[PDB]
Amino acid sequence: RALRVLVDMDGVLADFEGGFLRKFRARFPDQPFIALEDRRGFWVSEQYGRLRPGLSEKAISIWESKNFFFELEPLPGAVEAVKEMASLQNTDVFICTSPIKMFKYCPYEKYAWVEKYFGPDFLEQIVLTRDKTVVSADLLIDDRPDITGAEPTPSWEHVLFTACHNQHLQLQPPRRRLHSWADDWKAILDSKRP
Amino acid sequence: RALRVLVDMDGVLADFEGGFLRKFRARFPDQPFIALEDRRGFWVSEQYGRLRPGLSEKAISIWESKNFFFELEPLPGAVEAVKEMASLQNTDVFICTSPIKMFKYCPYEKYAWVEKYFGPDFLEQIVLTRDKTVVSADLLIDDRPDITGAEPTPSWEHVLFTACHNQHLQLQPPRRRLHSWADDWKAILDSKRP
Ligand SMILES: [Mg+2]
Ligand SMILES: [Mg+2]
Repeated sequence: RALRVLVDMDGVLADFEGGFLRKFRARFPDQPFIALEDRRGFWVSEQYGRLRPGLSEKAISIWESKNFFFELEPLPGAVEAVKEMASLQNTDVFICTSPIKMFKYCPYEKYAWVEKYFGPDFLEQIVLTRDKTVVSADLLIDDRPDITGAEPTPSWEHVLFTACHNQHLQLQPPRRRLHSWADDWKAILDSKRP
Repeated sequence: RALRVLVDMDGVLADFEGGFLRKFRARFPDQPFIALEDRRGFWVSEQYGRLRPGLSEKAISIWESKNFFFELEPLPGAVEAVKEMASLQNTDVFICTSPIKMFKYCPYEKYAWVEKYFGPDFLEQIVLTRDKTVVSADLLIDDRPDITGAEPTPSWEHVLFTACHNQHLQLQPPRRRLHSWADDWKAILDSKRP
C-alpha cells in the first residue's frame, strides 16, 4: 500500500565526484586529472587508469582514505527533497547504497553521514548492499546506468539520476531520468501510485 | 530461477547469546545474570532490565563495546553449512543482518567477521538493514520470532532458527523451524525449489 522508493547515496545524495576530484588534486598536485565535464563511464578509477599508468591506484587511494565518505558534501536540494519525500503520506523511503570493497571506514562513515544530515531516526531507513536487485520497491533513483545482480527482474523501476558520467547517455526508450533534485521528483513518484 | 536464501547473522551464524553472557559476567562479576536456559523473549536487555534496575544499561554496554561483534564465536556447523549452501547449484545465499543502533563498531566488525570466516569474496553477499521485509528472497532463516517492517507481505518464507530465547515457543501451524545447523537445512531449501 505505501509506495516504496529506494534512493542511492553516492552521486545522488552525496557529491562523490566533486569530493574525489578536490582531494585527488590536493594529494597528487603533479598528476593529470579528469575535469567533471570530461568524465565518461561509471568507474572513476577506470578512466584515470587510461589517462596514465598508476593513476587508477592513486584514485582508489582517495576513497579508501579515512574521512573521505564522511566529508562528502550533499548535492544541492538532496537533503531537503528526501526529507520531504519521507514525510509524504503513503510513502516509505530507504537509502540503498553499496559500500566500496575496503570496509574499514566506508560503512561507518555512511551511517555517520546519514545521522548528520537526516538525524538518528533516519538510520532505520538505511540498506547497505552490493546487490540492489534483491531489495524490493517501486522505484530506485540511482546514477549508475546498469544495475544488475541476483534478481533478473527487479521489482523497482530504475530512474537514472543525472551525473557528469552519464549525462550524454541515450537510454532505451522505456527508461526515465531525474535530472537533479530541482527536477520534478514528485511527478515521478505519483506516476507509480495506485 | 536460482533459489535465494537469506541467512541471519546474530544467533544463527554468530553466538551472540553466549558471547554476551561471558563478557557481561567478566565485566560485572557482582551482578546477577540470566543463564541461557532461563532466557525468555527476544530482547536481552529487556529481560535484564526486569531482573534489577540499571541492568538493562549495563547489558547494552557489552554489545556496544569495541570487539564485541568481531570476537563472537561461530555457532557449531554454521560456517560449514553456509559455505556448502552457497556452493549449491541454482542457489544464491545472502547474509541479511541488522546492526545495533550505536554504529561505531558494529557494521565494520560484522564485515570483518564475515571476511574472517567466509573470505573476501563473500563480502559481496552481505545485506545490512534494520528492515528485512524489504529484502526479497525465497527463505529467511532467522532466530527472531516476529519479523516485520515496511512490506506487509514479504516474499520469503521465515524459518525460525532455534535459540535459547525461542526454544519453547509454539508457532502458528504454517510456520517451520530449523533446529540447528545439524538439522536438515537442505530439505528445507529443496521444498521451495521448482
Ligand atoms: Mg551512485
Ligand atoms: Mg538474530
